[PDB]
Amino acid sequence: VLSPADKTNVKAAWGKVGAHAGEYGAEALERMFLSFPTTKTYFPHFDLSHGSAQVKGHGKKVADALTNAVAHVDDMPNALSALSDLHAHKLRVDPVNFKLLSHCLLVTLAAHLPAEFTPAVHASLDKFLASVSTVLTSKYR
Amino acid sequence: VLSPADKTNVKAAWGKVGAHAGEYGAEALERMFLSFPTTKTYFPHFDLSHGSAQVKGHGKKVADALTNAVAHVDDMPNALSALSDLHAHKLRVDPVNFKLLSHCLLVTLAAHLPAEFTPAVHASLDKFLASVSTVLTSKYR
Amino acid sequence: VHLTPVEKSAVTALWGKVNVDEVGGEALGRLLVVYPWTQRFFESFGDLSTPDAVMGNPKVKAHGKKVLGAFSDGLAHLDNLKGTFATLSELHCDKLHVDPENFRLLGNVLVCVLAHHFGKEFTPPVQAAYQKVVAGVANALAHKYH
Amino acid sequence: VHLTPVEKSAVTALWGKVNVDEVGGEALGRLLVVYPWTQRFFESFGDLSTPDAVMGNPKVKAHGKKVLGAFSDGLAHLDNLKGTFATLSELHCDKLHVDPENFRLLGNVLVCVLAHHFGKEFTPPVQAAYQKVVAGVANALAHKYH
Ligand code: HEM
Ligand code: HEM
Ligand code: HEM
Ligand code: HEM
Repeated sequence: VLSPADKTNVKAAWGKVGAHAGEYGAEALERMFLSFPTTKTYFPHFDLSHGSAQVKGHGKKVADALTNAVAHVDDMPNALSALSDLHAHKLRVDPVNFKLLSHCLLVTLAAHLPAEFTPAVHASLDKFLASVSTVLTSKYR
Repeated sequence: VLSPADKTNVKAAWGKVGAHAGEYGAEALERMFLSFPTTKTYFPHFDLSHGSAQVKGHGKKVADALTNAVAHVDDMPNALSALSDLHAHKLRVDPVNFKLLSHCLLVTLAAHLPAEFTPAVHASLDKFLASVSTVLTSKYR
Repeated sequence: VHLTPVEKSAVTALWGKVNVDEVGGEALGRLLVVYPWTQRFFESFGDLSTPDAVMGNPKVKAHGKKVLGAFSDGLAHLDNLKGTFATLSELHCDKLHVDPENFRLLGNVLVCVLAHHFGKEFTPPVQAAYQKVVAGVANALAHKYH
Repeated sequence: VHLTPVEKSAVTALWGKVNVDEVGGEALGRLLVVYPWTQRFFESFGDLSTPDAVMGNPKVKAHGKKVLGAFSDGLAHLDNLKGTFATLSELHCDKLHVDPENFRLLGNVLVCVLAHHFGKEFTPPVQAAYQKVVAGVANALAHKYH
């Protein structure tokens, strides 16, 4: 469960990322596809090449979901409910894959936030992404 | 999140196990120690041999915690809070180990419940133990 | 991996009692029921809407029989699981892209199925021997990712 | 594992820029901060009560230097990671009983540390090359469990 300090750290990283969040979401997906090729199976209909408008658009969607979670950090289960249904019920996304994308999201923040990405903030971000992932795999039926 | 059917299935397996729960908790620990030797590192001060009164006593404790969770299934976070603190803060139990014990608990129920351990009940029990594990590793600071 | 003579004894003795036309289907079925995302790889199998449908699905039973056959092949070559599983590794990794965690999950479900079927006979030491085996098969099947 | 010439190029080029007296300590420190249970294996290291204490702890920095040395040894023998890591595998598996998932975690933290240090230079293709490497080292270090 996220602590007050974690919530503060996550909000601060969010603020520093600012309007780049969408671009960063796309970068994290690209890193995930190149680094963990098995994840590409979920996007057969996507052109996953660098510069793909589809990956760019999807990155913005991922980013928006994450900012919705930080904006309602005290009740992510509720805020992320519809997305949880989609990833588990319709997409059948393997739970292991959330760890892969969460790692790529951390790597992306690290490559873009020299001052922000301290060990403490790194730990807070990891907890937050783990929290988000827990909610998105909570709907397995 | 546990469904009404899952809660029903878990309660029914609990009922069938009955007064053997304590003995079964010990059996699950023994299976865990023999099958996944790395887990033994957490019990240096325990005699882990078959028939050990220490493993027997601890099995009863594990069983009691699990029955407390099923009896307060709608609010396990609260019911298991103290245990979460202990396993994470004091014991530093590696999260991977909860999956190992959960599997051994399932194996123990399967070896003792011919009629109960149907695929549906197996799925419900797995979800329940996963829920319990999620709570017990939620306190990582 | 390396099993001791006692573990090889525990494994071989129990395996001779397994019904090889049913245990595979039971394990595959439960894998699909307990870990729903695995159903993603079996879109052509038909009705998988309920536990009963999955377990009674003829294709699941038939496919499970093939999976069990592979475990039998591994039990027969415990000191060369990699060679034995090389072809299946290319299929599951290079072609299907199944995450290797699911190989561990199927092995554990098989262990649950064996425990269900043999009850008290599936003792803690016998389970330990089997865990070494399914860990070995999973590692062999994942070799292509390494 | 097998890296392509382009990936070996991506890896070697960046590694020559790494400060080998600092990156190991940064990775080990973060491993202890981000995944607290790992502190269980370092009871003798002293003050690990706060992130700052962990990062400034002289023993953590010194030990991290040893860990980095091992990664360097692996980068120098990418086609024989198993032989290179055989001795460390016995130590981490047979003697220390560290769960192998933590080998993957340390490798990923290292990747985060490299991304932090190199920023834009640590491109998606460069990261991919490094993931193959840390996955390889983790698998080699875990060989004794297989
Ligand atoms: C931090 C975790 C994740 C977040 C926040 C997230 C968020 C999103 C969002 C916002 C959408 C669009 C939903 C909609 O259109 O209604 C989506 C769709 C989707 N996601 Fe995720 N996701 C996450 C992890 C994953 C992972 C790990 C995979 C697979 C490896 C995945 C695969 C997909 C796929 C295949 C779609 C549908 C793509 C399409 O057909 O347009 N997601 N995700
Ligand atoms: C289903 C999950 C688990 C449950 C319900 C559970 C429950 C318990 C309970 C009830 C206690 C006694 C608490 C007290 O004395 O106040 C305990 C202690 C402990 N548990 Fe667990 N536990 C679980 C998983 C684990 C795992 C996976 C490990 C390690 C591999 C572990 C290691 C320990 C240790 C080392 C102690 C303290 C032993 C002692 O010094 O007496 N537990 N656990
Ligand atoms: C313990 C590991 C497993 C073993 C021993 C195993 C064994 C087998 C065997 C023997 C075949 C038939 C190959 C043929 O027809 O020549 C096969 C096919 C297949 N397996 Fe598995 N399998 C395992 C795990 C998995 C898992 C975990 C999944 C997915 C969740 C999976 C998905 C499939 C699919 C989709 C096919 C059909 C391939 C095709 O015919 O195109 N397998 N497997
Ligand atoms: C990527 C994998 C890792 C590598 C390459 C690695 C490398 C090393 C090296 C080179 C040493 C020094 C051995 C010597 O003094 O001769 C060592 C020792 C040690 N490692 Fe690691 N290590 C890794 C992961 C881990 C993890 C994840 C843990 C625990 C969370 C761990 C715990 C230790 C401990 C406790 C020692 C001290 C052993 C002793 O001096 O008795 N290591 N490691």
